[PDB]
Amino acid sequence: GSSGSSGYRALYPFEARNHDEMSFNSGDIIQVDEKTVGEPGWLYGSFQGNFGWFPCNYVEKMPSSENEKAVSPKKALLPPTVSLSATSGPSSG
Repeated sequence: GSSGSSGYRALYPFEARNHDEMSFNSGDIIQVDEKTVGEPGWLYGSFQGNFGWFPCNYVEKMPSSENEKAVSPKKALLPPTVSLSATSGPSSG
């Protein structure tokens, strides 16, 4: 439960009553980005076609789905790439 999304649940339904504010209802997960920095006592997140700055309160940090099973995603190798020709020599006759 760290580095990579946060996960929040909108307590009450708030309306974007500002310039670049967000709009969401209660019972809606708020993909808050615990990285973006800006305002002091403000929290920025990204919801269904809704992205703005909201007050740190309305939302309530949710649990990591009742504890999580530490998974270790081993590293995998990817195949190479191949380029192709372009353009060409047109004519005029």
